[PDB]
Amino acid sequence: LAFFRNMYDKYRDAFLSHLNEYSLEEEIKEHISKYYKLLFDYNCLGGKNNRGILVILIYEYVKNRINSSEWEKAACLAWCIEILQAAFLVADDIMDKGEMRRNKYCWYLLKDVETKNAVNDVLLLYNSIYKLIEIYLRNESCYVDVIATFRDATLKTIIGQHLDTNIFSDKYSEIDVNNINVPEQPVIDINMINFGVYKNIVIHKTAYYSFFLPIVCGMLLAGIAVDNLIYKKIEDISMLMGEYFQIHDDYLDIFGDSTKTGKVGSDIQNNKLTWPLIKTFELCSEPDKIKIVKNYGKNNLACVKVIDSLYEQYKIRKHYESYEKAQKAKILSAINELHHEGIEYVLKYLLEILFTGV
Amino acid sequence: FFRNMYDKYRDAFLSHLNEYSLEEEIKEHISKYYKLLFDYNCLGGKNNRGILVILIYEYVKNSSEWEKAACLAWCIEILQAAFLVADDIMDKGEMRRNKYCWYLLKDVETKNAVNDVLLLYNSIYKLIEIYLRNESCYVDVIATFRDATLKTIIGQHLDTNIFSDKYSHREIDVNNINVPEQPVIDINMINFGVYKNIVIHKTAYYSFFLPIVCGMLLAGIANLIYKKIEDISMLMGEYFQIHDDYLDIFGDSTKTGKVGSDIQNNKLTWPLIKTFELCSEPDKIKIVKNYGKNNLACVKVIDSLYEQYKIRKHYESYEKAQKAKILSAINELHHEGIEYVLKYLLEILFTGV
Ligand SMILES: O=P(O)(O)C(O)(Cn1ccnc1)P(=O)(O)O
Ligand SMILES: O=P(O)(O)C(O)(Cn1ccnc1)P(=O)(O)O
Ligand SMILES: C=C(C)CCOP(=O)(O)OP(=O)(O)O
Ligand SMILES: C=C(C)CCOP(=O)(O)OP(=O)(O)O
Ligand SMILES: [Mg+2]
Ligand SMILES: [Mg+2]
Ligand SMILES: [Mg+2]
Ligand SMILES: [Mg+2]
Ligand SMILES: [Mg+2]
Ligand SMILES: [Mg+2]
Repeated sequence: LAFFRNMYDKYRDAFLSHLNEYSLEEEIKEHISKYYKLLFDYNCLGGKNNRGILVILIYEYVKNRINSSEWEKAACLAWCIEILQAAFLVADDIMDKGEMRRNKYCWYLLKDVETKNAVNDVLLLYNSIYKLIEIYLRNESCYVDVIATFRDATLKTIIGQHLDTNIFSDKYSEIDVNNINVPEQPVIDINMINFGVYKNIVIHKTAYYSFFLPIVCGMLLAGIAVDNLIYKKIEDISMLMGEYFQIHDDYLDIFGDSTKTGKVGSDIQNNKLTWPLIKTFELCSEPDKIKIVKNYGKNNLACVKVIDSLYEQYKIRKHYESYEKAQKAKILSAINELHHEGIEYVLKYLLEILFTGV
Repeated sequence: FFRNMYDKYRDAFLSHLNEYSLEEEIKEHISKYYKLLFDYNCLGGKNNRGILVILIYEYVKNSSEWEKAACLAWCIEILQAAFLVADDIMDKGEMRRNKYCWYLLKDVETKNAVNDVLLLYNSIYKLIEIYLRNESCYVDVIATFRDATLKTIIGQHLDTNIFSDKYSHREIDVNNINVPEQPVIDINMINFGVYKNIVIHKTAYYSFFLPIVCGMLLAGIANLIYKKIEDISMLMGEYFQIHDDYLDIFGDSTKTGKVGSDIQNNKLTWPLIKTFELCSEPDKIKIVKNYGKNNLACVKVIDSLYEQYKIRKHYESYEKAQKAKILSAINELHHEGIEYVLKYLLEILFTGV
């Protein structure tokens, strides 16, 4: 764990090093190294580090101890999930018109960067992962399985980000290849406001890259055979934990303190299908439905305020806290079926520090 | 038969998505969206890169072997697609292959397009796994796509930032979200050394080195010929990009499929550098004053300078001398089969087929 924290530089600088081998003029090489050193630092640091720490812990509690060449490979994988997070979050804030990420301006918003650099930079962060895994793990037998898990995790996430972004779109509620002029007015689709659709999305956008991937990396490296039925159990727990983590997130979009969360709430105005939106539709009077249809998805104070107060009226904070309690018990029940005492402690521990880090 | 086989790889990938734990109506929605993403962006081009895989493979060496080569061939066409979607966002593109750029469609927008670039990119590796996973060259193939992709990313970064304030002692300003940069050229960067740097990275690696290498690995070449091919590919990428820069100024968008944008986007182009080489100090001053401005009278001045200094002429002469340098490099390959394909690629490069 202190190996992880202290070895950020190592992996950052191993990748910067690879590009310094490019056939470029020395001045150009210097400019690239400055730009890219910032892109990693700005975008990979400042968070809780829960995914990376998970890789480290799973790895340790699966093995009976671990040399520093072994740690160097696990912390590699751990940082690569933290680079994956970076890439995803850079793109998310473009998609969601983010203002603040980890208490600092979103990367795409910087005048030195903009959306043109940010898009190129997502691709860079994402490909650095695979270069770093080649550097530290090409000779391991889990090597192909590790790179497969990253790419399949990433594909699931890309699908869920697509659904998060289009579930209410006109495309769905034939795509028009002739319209570049007539913008679509954000409206909610009431046929999509149920927990079934919500789960399809949050499992895909959150659960795979955030829980499944880092646990599987820890296990693949520690050497659990890919045909072991523990991986399926692990997948089922990841889905429970993923939906749990994402609901807490949706909850913070309205109830959090932007100085503590490090980001600014935007789901109402960005027309998202969130747990609060679904719970309220489940509970609210028929005229309040007409009221959510009218006011949701509008970057307008009085419109957002209507929604906030319907969430105040329908006691969404209380319904959340009773979801947290019921879902946590559900996760713990599944963890207790794992028949691996090492992984169980880790996942119990994770579940405690999930919202805070540590 | 290259193009016959397109649906096979697209639908193989769409089948992969269809296995996701998603409600049936949602799977239907995603099949429609993604089929269009692939059809819209993979189809319509010269397919030079895919064809080059196929041909290199044939000339280094049954229908199951062709299933693997066409797979790689279509994966480079998918990478072309990913890079172009991203490039048209970055370059404020208007048309690509005589249709509106994907990012502009009201049903897509930049928010979708950014995600879709990653979808396209990642689709490649799933396809190579489906078709080549038990090939001994599997890991070498995925490493080649990956490294050529890193190279292209760096090159696109340089193309997009070479004249920028951050490069012109001081740091990226992490507190500036409000004061937009006023684009201006950096005269210190207007040289062919810097231009070859950008151009081998953003074009030559994925456009030449990658398709040729794909066919050579699969045909089973383990070998100092790889460095000779690298060197030719760089020669070819430069030649090809200089042609592209040429078309940006002198082309017809109904024939190029795309609307020229380099002057207003502040690109370090071959016509820029060739003009800077040959012009007077007061035209240098005109260039500084007018380049990188999305303004008619400004692009007009630059365009007028390109007429005045006979850039069309200088390009025709460049094309002649550089084709000759590529053929001289090709003749040093001492591989009859690869040599034939490259000579022929060189003949069809600007037109296709
Ligand atoms: O709410 P999102 O899904 O946009 C978010 O959680 C990011 N994200 C992206 C994928 N999964 C989660 P963030 O609120 O941090 O902006
Ligand atoms: O001039 P570009 O680099 O933008 C281009 O050639 C595309 N491209 C992208 C990378 N290398 C070349 P296009 O003129 O097609 O928009
Ligand atoms: C994936 C979700 C739900 C939000 C971002 O995740 P984290 O809260 O784990 O982000 P950092 O700790 O990395 O800032
Ligand atoms: C790498 C360059 C110069 C961009 C255009 O590529 P092509 O001219 O190969 O484009 P398509 O045939 O794929 O349309
Ligand atoms: Mg977001
Ligand atoms: Mg989002
Ligand atoms: Mg959120
Ligand atoms: Mg470009
Ligand atoms: Mg372009
Ligand atoms: Mg061009």
